[PDB]
Amino acid sequence: AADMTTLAGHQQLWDTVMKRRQKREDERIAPPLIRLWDGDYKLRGQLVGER
Amino acid sequence: YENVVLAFMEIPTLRAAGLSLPIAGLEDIVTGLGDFHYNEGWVDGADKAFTISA
Repeated sequence: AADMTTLAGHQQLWDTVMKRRQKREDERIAPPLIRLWDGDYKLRGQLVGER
Repeated sequence: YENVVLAFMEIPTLRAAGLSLPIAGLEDIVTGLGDFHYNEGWVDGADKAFTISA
């Protein structure tokens, strides 16, 4: 955990929050996971090459 | 009692389980929709056709 007594731990907290912004910025760009299933709901596959 | 007796009918079908269908490649085999399908649909009654033949 970051030290709140010193500027170096305030920098560790800032760096930790900027890290979590980047993970959300990547999940903003990630496509949904698409899956196709048959009439009894058996999985056929994951779809990735769609237009 | 008015419209209580013989006032409705349900007619079933082999669609879920298996049929041969007049589509190229489905004429000789048996295929069904699957265990997951839409259940009921209402037959429109405004001309009373069900009272001549349901």
